[PDB]
Amino acid sequence: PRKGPAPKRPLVNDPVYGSQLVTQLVNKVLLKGKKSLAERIVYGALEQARDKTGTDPVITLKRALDNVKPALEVRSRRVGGATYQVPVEVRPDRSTTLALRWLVGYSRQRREKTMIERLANEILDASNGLGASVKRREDTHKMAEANRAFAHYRW
Amino acid sequence: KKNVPHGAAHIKSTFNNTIVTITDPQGNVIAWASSGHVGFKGSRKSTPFAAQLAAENAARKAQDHGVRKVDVFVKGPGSGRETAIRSLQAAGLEVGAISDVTPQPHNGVRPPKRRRV
RNA sequence: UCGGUACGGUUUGUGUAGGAUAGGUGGGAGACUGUGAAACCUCGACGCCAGUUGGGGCGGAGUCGUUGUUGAAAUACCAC
RNA sequence: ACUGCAGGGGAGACUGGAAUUCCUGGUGUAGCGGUGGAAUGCGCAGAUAUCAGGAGGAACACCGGUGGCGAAGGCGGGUCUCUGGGCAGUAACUGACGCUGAGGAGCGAAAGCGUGGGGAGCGAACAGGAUUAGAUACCCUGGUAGUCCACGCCGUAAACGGUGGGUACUAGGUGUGGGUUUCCUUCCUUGGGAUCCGUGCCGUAGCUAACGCAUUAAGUACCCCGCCUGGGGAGUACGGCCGCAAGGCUAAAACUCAAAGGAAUUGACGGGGGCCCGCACAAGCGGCGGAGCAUGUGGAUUAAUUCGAUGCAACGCGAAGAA
RNA sequence: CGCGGGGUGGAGCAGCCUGGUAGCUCGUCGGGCUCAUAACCCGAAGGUCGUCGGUUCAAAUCCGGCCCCCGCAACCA
RNA sequence: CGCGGGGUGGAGCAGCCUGGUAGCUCGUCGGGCUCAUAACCCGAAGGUCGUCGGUUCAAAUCCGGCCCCCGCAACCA
RNA sequence: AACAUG
Ligand SMILES: [Mg+2]
Ligand SMILES: [Mg+2]
Ligand SMILES: [Mg+2]
Ligand SMILES: [Mg+2]
Ligand SMILES: [Mg+2]
Ligand SMILES: [Mg+2]
Ligand SMILES: [Mg+2]
Ligand SMILES: [Mg+2]
Ligand SMILES: [Mg+2]
Ligand SMILES: [Mg+2]
Ligand SMILES: [Mg+2]
Ligand SMILES: [Mg+2]
Ligand SMILES: [Mg+2]
Ligand SMILES: [Mg+2]
Ligand SMILES: [Mg+2]
Ligand SMILES: [Mg+2]
Ligand SMILES: [Mg+2]
Ligand SMILES: [Mg+2]
Ligand SMILES: [Mg+2]
Ligand SMILES: [Mg+2]
Ligand SMILES: [Mg+2]
Ligand SMILES: [Mg+2]
Ligand SMILES: [Mg+2]
Ligand SMILES: [Mg+2]
Ligand SMILES: [Mg+2]
Ligand SMILES: [Mg+2]
Ligand SMILES: [Mg+2]
Ligand SMILES: [Mg+2]
Ligand SMILES: [Mg+2]
Ligand SMILES: [Mg+2]
Ligand SMILES: [Mg+2]
Ligand SMILES: [Mg+2]
Ligand SMILES: [Mg+2]
Repeated sequence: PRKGPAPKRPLVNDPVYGSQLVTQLVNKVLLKGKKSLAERIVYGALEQARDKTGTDPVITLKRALDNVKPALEVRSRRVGGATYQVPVEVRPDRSTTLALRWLVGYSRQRREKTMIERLANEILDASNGLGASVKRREDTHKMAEANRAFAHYRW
Repeated sequence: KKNVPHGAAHIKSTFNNTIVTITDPQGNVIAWASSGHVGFKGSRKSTPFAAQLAAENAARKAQDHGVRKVDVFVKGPGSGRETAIRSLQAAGLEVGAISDVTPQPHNGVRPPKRRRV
């Protein structure tokens, strides 16, 4: 806005898994106001995550996010008759947002049948550094680390 | 296959490019790796990041000839001029005295016409 | 001053597996210390992980492959 | 006339250092150059870079300014030689010897012309590259005349302070350039005062259509000269004069228009400036444009397809109900 | 006929002498940014390394036979 | 009249001695963008390959006939 | 870069 920053909304702790990271995942899965539907998908995929490791699922979730959080994004800027990308530093609570969007997004177009086994397989493949969500992490990094020459115009 | 302990590091820095040559105190070139030598083409050569990659590439190639300390003679109206001096330090050299040797005519030759850009 | 040629000495050699024994072939357990052993020093030689090292400086008697790989297996050591 | 004083005033000769380019040699390896972004181009046959030597040309960093000098154009590296003007003081001398000046004459930036030199860099023309609908341009890479010198021709410029010369008067304030002279003159302070000649800023009376000018007048006055008489046609034609030429000077009319102008005013606008806001962009989430149907509209058709709406701000609008 | 090299991803070319990986460049596809994939950026497809055999544990590399081009020097009555 | 080129979408050009696919550019049409038009952008459509008549299973391509267009020749008394 | 017109 013209008049400075807006207050951001607090997320209440998730009752089944006592963490605000789970309730920040259910709002990315949420479509059309189906929040009790969106929580059955997230809870159901996290129960399937411990059925393939035995480990606690939110520890697997935080290992899955740490492999897909970007550190450098590649925002665009025009100067004269040419454009380029400036590598800028991702503030941390944007990197939480931008990584939860990649896990939900790249697993909606994944090859399984239901959304529970699509979301759970993307979490397990990201907590090992294998999935397509991990692939966009280094594609975001290789794009931004190919443009260090333009890191001197940071607004 | 040489050994020269103290040398001189000449830095030319224009609005288009930067050339970082390292010589002996008699003016014999030891290594010279510039900004287009490291992979850069067009207007990316004049950026300060392209300057500090050239200053590393000439420094660590001069240390293969046993150079441990350089004197710095900079010239030219470029912004890759102080990112090069702070890249010879952070490559294993001791930079010594810094001099500006930019040529200054005493109302000498006629410059080209001004650009109606 | 830069080679070519005939011949001698010196030296070179690192997929993976794995002695670090790291070119082919031969057979080779005795060649191995006043020809003064090993440790220890480091004027150096090279570079791909540990130098295989022509450093010749220091020693006061092994610098053994049957085990446990490079087809695999020696490659200490000797002819080529 | 004498006595001083300041000065890029001018002409001639000699001469200095920096930088650019080229040449020769060394070191050196693969790029350099250029732009908004590139490409043409240069280079890999040893470029650019770098160090030493050499050749040549042109312009003179700092001083340097708002400052100085010159009738104007103009004038700044150094030294020497020849030379022009100005200011102040003394009041020694001459005794109105003054001012202006039609015609005329001389000087007169830059471009250009002739002959002869010289040519580093720059750079019309030209050539390639780019940009674009095109690009005979702007931007890039090259590049001839010319820019320099000697001697002549040209005689034009927004040659401007858009303000002809001479003279006398008419409040001051305030910087700065050159002198002269006064009280504690050293009160070191090179300070204040007076006065003469410049060159700036402000400002009174007065003037002006207004903007503005204002002791350096565009004020108040006198002398002489140049010029104007609506806008175009036109500073053109024809005639003459000058010129090697380009062209310069002198200079009309037919015809056509009822305006063309100057200053200021309010607005609107700007690919002007400052500040500021808005789902304007960004950051997000879900769409439309493709399918089938519904509804309105354009066009077409029909005997009639009733009329109205037509960029945002008409089009599931008037129509909250056409068998 | 002798000699003297060469065939490798859609095009180009290293690796070959000296045996253990098939790579680089351009073209293409896809994505990104953008007025313009002009450029710039990332990922991938595209290969019995001319074909047969042969030698070695193992051959793009080395041997031989074959097709297929390019040179040179002849031969050309 | 000789010789040798040519006729392909609305325009200008490819494709043909290499018989089995008809191509590029501008233009026309439909949609964007704009207050509107140019420029720009997306999507399409359009050709008996001059006529005829052979050859062939098959002809723009091969071979003859005509009808047009273009160029070079037409000299010695 | 960029951009004509009424
Ligand atoms: Mg003088
Ligand atoms: Mg010099
Ligand atoms: Mg020269
Ligand atoms: Mg040079
Ligand atoms: Mg002088
Ligand atoms: Mg008398
Ligand atoms: Mg007179
Ligand atoms: Mg007169
Ligand atoms: Mg004259
Ligand atoms: Mg002149
Ligand atoms: Mg001349
Ligand atoms: Mg001449
Ligand atoms: Mg041109
Ligand atoms: Mg030019
Ligand atoms: Mg001429
Ligand atoms: Mg003269
Ligand atoms: Mg003037
Ligand atoms: Mg006048
Ligand atoms: Mg007067
Ligand atoms: Mg005065
Ligand atoms: Mg005033
Ligand atoms: Mg007046
Ligand atoms: Mg008139
Ligand atoms: Mg005239
Ligand atoms: Mg006349
Ligand atoms: Mg006006
Ligand atoms: Mg405005
Ligand atoms: Mg709002
Ligand atoms: Mg947005
Ligand atoms: Mg639809
Ligand atoms: Mg109607
Ligand atoms: Mg409505
Ligand atoms: Mg259309």
